[PDB]
Amino acid sequence: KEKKENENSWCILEHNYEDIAQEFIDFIYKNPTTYHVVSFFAELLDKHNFKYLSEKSNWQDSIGEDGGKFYTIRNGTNLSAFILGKNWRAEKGVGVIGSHVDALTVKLKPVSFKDTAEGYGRIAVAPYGGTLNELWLDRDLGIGGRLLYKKKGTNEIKSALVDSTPLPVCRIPSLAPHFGKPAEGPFDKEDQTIPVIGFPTPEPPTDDEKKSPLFGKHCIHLLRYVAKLAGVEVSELIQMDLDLFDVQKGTIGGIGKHFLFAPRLDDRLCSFAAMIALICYAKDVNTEESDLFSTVTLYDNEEIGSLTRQGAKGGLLESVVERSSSAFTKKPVDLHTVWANSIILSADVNHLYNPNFPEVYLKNHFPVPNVGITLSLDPNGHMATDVVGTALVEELARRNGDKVQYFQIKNNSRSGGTIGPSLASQTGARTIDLGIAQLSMHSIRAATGSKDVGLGVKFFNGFFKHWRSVYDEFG
Amino acid sequence: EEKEKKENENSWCILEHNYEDIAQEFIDFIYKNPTTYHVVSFFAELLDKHNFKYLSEKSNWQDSIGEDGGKFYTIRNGTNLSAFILGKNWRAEKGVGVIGSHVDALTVKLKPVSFKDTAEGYGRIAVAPYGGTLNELWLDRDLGIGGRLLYKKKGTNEIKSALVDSTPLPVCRIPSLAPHFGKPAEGPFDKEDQTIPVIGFPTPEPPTDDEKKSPLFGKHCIHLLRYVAKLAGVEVSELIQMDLDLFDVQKGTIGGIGKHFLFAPRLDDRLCSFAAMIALICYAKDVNTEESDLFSTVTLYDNEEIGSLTRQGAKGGLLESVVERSSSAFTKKPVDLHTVWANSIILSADVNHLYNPNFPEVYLKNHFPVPNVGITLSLDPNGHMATDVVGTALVEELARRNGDKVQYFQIKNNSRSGGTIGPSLASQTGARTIDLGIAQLSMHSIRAATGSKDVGLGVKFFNGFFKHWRSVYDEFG
Amino acid sequence: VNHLYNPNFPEVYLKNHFPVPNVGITLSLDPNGHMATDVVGTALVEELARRNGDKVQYFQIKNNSRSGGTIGPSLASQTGARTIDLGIAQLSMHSIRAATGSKDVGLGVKFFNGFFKHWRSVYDEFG
Ligand SMILES: C[As](C)(=O)[O-]
Ligand SMILES: C[As](C)(=O)[O-]
Ligand SMILES: C[As](C)(=O)[O-]
Ligand SMILES: C[As](C)(=O)[O-]
Ligand SMILES: C[As](C)(=O)[O-]
Ligand SMILES: [Zn+2]
Ligand SMILES: [Zn+2]
Ligand SMILES: [Zn+2]
Ligand SMILES: [Zn+2]
Repeated sequence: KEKKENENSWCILEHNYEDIAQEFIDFIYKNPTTYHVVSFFAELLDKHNFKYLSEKSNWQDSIGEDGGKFYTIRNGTNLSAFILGKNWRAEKGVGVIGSHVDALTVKLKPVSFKDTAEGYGRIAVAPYGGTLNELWLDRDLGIGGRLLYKKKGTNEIKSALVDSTPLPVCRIPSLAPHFGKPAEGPFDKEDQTIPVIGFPTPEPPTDDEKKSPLFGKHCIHLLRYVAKLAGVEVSELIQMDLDLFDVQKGTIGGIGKHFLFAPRLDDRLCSFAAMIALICYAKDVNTEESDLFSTVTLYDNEEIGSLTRQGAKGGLLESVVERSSSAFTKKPVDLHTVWANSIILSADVNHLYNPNFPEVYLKNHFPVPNVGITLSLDPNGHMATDVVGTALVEELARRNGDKVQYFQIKNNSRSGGTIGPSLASQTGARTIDLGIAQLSMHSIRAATGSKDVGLGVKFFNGFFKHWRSVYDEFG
Repeated sequence: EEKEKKENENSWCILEHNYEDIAQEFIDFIYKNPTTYHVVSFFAELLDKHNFKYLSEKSNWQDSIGEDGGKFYTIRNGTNLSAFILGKNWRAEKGVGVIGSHVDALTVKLKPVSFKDTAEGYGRIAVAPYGGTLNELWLDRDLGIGGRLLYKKKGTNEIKSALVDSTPLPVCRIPSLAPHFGKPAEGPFDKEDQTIPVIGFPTPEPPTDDEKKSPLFGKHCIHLLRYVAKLAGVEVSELIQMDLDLFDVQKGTIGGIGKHFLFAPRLDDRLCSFAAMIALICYAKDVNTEESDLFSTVTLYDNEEIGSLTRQGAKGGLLESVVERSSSAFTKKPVDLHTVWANSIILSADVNHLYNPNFPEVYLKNHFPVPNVGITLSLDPNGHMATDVVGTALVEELARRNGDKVQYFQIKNNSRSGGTIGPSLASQTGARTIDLGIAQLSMHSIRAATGSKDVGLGVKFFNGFFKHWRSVYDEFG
Repeated sequence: VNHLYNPNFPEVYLKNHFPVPNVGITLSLDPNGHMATDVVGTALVEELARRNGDKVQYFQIKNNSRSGGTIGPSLASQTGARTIDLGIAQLSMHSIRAATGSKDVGLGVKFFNGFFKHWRSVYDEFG
């Protein structure tokens, strides 16, 4: 009864879109940084019997003839989960959803220390992508991310995740418009959009605290705070990679509750939907009987162009498929044949029609809320989508009872790029760019349809179930 | 029971050095009372609980105030409130101790006709800015709806009003354009065509014959009228008119790594209004009006953000009216109001500007305040503030006596100043008027900041003002 | 090579994130992908330096400035391996005649020699 109720809410089997929307909101709120997001999905995969495999060891002794359910992680921010059926062969190919788990944020600088300014404590930070604009002003900002530490009297460097939520430790204060021209944006990202962390009154550093490699690089108040959050000493902190982020919890909104308002939708929205879809699909997959290879791979650094080891161009997908297939058959695998028979969904959020800016949306080529997944189409290589991929997705949706929408830019407009073209050329596999549409992409707080999380999960679940069968129609 | 009563006084009136509780009450106050109508209603109910008697403006007060004086208040337009305490031994020569503040805040109003046609299925509402809103700070914020409905129950000729509030439901949002689209996504944005709140995306009941009998049918979307009617507990047909705000529903919070800050919407000037009213109530607890020789008031105005020239603003004269009517009813003999006002002190209590360390070039050295220190005097030699040398000296003397700290704000010579009600009240009364307030960051933002101790420190200062202004002003004679 | 502080152009250098002459190797840090350096790489080099007796400096651009890109991101992407962008800092990069510290060549050799001797042992502490 409880297991049947959980399957209905998570996998939208009983037509319940409210619960999955709430779980997405909870997920975003409880996992503010990329590190937290990858850790969330790792814990989720563990609970559904996926086995963690380390990149640093050869997989031949871990994967055998029976295949199974597995995942791996690179850099703590790039994760690939996969299901390998016992009866898989090269000609079956791979069914891939590729998304990104990085989101626009603000990073503490390597030295965050700033002199007090008339008593005000501030921290030196840097934008990750196009942040530190007017939308980041006057927002409640928490602090969180990865601390590296070394326990006193040991040599090993370990990792801890920290999160100030619900405490907003800082805020970037707008200047009152009373002052005139100085209060008009845009504002200088180095000199003007600086987080204000406190205003301390009249303990100084102890001799132990000074033994920290981070002493002098960050304010002692800050060091003590993150040390307390992680349950370690200040002296033990060696380094850190911390974000500032909006601590305003997401919510269902609109007068008819048609919307979901939440931070960091790009692209944790599709990443969540694809991952939940994989878990739902995996519940009814017996890997002893399956002839398929399925994966969701989640990348870092897409917002800065994907050219890092943990981004799409770093090749985790390709490595996973090569290592899995070599261990699985213990014999030479034709990876060119594998990728020639594969489909990659490059699942990245696209743009909902904004009725206040009709002039930038292409007629007949914009999505609306609460309908279904949106294909991203572009004739100049910004998206990897082609005629066969469009037809495949439309065929798949007709079979599974999903609706499909279009996005394409106006000829006089401008397009962003996704990981899709990178994945397509790296593998040689047909790649389809699509995703869950949203308003206000790259704002500190964005919006999508309240049913779109659930509709997304339904479509991706349908993909894993039927992509192979549908693609065989084209052969 | 008795210990809880002592602990309650200690929290609200900061008698045990407890600044955290009063900071939370302020946050709760802002969150639960999003519109000017709610704020005045909150204070009206607070005043009732501490034995202030409501007096209608519409009737003469000669029968309601007698020789013993007492604790009273009145309301104009539901948005302009004056509470006062009149002593049995008050005379014209004692004057009046006034704190004047404003309860209006920058907001977004629904237009008289909010109805917009659906735009590719999107529901939107037609709105207008109240003061300098509908800018980039208003984009991508969770907006609730609330304010005053006017209604007429079926089978009656009584027009009555109800306050409504969607909180916690954000019914709409003003969506920014993604920067991917380029130049169209760069601000500033047109306040009529571009910053329009998106309220829904409905899917496929039509209006009934009874709903069509509403005066507001056709003026607002049927979904909206249904919603506000359900909140008010009335029928759509009964709705006569409405005056509704859009506002940030994000609840305020204590913040900063050492909890030195308070982040909240609509601080200008509900921050000083709250602190002054609580100070009045705290002071009032230990005042026997049968023995007191004082006349004390907090008067809260509307429309200060639009220049105060309305009947419910400072230029409408509620203060002057209250003092004239009360004193006439009190003595039942000729009161010389010119002597009254010549012996009075008016604190024009309005928030001023905390030093912002990221814009040092706009703050005057030695003339800016910092958080968690105390009240800030607003000084200006060109008439933007009413503060003069004697008023500065009075406040500094008051503070030294009561153990408060005082800060300064004045603009740089190459900068520009806001204007408060202070000059208006000074001119209208002829009384010495002192502009001061609790300083804040990001005034006119949708979400501002002040110090976490500053609510309590304001209450403390204003309480000392009521206790000691008369004695201190007597030093200057 | 990365950029030594030029005292005639203070306005383009980020406080606490510039190197000076004759101290040691300089880490190139950038949160927008111009360099491959990450938090673990930073900690590795600092650990390695502490063990070998080398000094480490930082370079990162101001938020309102501009960055060059190195081969680092390419090598990290092509291999999948953790990559650390660093170098010996110089003045007047891309001039026909540039400048560095007179000790910096030797200090560079000493640091790189320490890397080959000890990188495996130090990186094992992160495992
Ligand atoms: C004119 As400015 C740099 O204060 O936005
Ligand atoms: C670089 As993108 C398509 O995630 O805005
Ligand atoms: C460039 As515009 C008028 O869309 O802010
Ligand atoms: C017009 As004002 C002094 O309340 O910003
Ligand atoms: C392209 As370069 C970092 O060698 O100046
Ligand atoms: Zn993006
Ligand atoms: Zn994206
Ligand atoms: Zn104002
Ligand atoms: Zn004001």
